[PDB]
Amino acid sequence: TTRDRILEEAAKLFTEKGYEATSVQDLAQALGLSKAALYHHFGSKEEILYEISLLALKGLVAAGEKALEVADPKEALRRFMEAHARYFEENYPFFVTMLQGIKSLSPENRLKTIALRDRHEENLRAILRRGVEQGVFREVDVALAGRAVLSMLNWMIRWFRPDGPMRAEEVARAYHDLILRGLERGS
Amino acid sequence: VTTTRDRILEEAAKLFTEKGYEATSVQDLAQALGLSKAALYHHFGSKEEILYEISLLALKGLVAAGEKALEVADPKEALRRFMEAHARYFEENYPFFVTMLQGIKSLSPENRLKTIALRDRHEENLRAILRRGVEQGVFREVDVALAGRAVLSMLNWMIRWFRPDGPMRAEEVARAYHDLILRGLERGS
Repeated sequence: TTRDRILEEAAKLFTEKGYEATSVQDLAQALGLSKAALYHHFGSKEEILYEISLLALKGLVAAGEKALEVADPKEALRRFMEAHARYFEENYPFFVTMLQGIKSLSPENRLKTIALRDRHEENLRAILRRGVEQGVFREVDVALAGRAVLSMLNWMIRWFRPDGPMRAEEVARAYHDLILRGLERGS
Repeated sequence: VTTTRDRILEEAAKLFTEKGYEATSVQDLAQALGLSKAALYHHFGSKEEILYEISLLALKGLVAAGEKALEVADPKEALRRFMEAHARYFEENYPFFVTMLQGIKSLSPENRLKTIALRDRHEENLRAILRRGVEQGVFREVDVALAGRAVLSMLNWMIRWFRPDGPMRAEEVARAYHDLILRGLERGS
C-alpha cells in the first residue's frame, strides 16, 4: 500500500535475489502489483533503488545527528556509533541494496548520496573535534579518526549476520570501548 | 620478469577495475591485450580462472605481508608492521584488490574456498599478534576477534576511499590508524 512498504519489500527482494538479477517483472509479482502499476508509480528499477538509498542514508544521518547534541563527547561518540549500528541492523536490506546499485543511480542522485554520506561523516567529526577541544580526547587527526570509526561501522555490512547471536549495537559498543581506550595496558 | 601470462593478469585486473568484472567479456580482454580468445583460454581455461588467479595473487601477497609481522618480538611493533605492510601492498597492487573484492560471488565454490581460506589465514595471523599482546600483558584484555576485525575494517575499507590519484600514502594512513588503535582517543597520559 504505502510507498514505504513497497520500498521495504523491494529492498528485501534485492537482498535475496541480487539487484541486477531482479527484473521489473519480479518486483511486480513479489509486490502484488501489475507491471503497469509499478512503471506508473515508480518509473524504473533505478528510481526504486534511489528511494531505498535515500531512506537508508537520511535515516542514518538523522540517527547520528541525534548524538551530536550529547554534552559529554565520549557519550556522544558512543551513541553515534550505537545508533548507526542499530539503524543499520533494523534496516539491513536497505543497506545491502544500496551497495549493489550505487553505479546505477542518475548523476544528480549519486551527488545526493555522497552529500548524505559526507553529512554523516561531518557530524562524527564535529563530535570528535568537540571532544578534542574540551580536553576529553587526545589530539588526533580528526579526519582520520572519523574515517577509522566509520570504517569499523560500515565494513560491518561485509560480515555481520542479521540472525547471529550478537546485535550490531553490542558490536558497536565494543568498537567504541576499543577506539576510546586503545589496546595498550596501564593507561 | 613479465611474461605473456603475467601481462594478461595485470592487464585483466586493470580492465576489470575500469569496466567491472561482469561487464568485461573474454572478447574484450583478448582485444585489449592483442591476443586471440584462443590464446587467453590456452593460458587460463576460463574467465573465472583469470579472476581466481588475480585474487590469489593479491591474497597470497597480502598473507605473506602479515607473516613478516609475526616475527616481530614487540607486539606493538608487530601490529604496526602488519598494518603498514598490508596498506603498502594494497596500494602497490590496487587493481588486483579492486578486482578481488567485487568478484567474490563470481568464483566457483572451490576457488572461493582457497581464496577465503587465504583471507581467513590473514585474519588469524593478526589475531595471533593481538592475542600475544594480551598474553604478554602488553595489550589490555580485549576481544581478540573483535579487535582484529576493527583493524582489518580500517585497512580494507580503504579499498573504497583511498585514491591512488591523491598524494596521501596508504602506509602513512595505516601508521596514523596504528597510533589511534594502540593508544585510543581518550586523553590519558
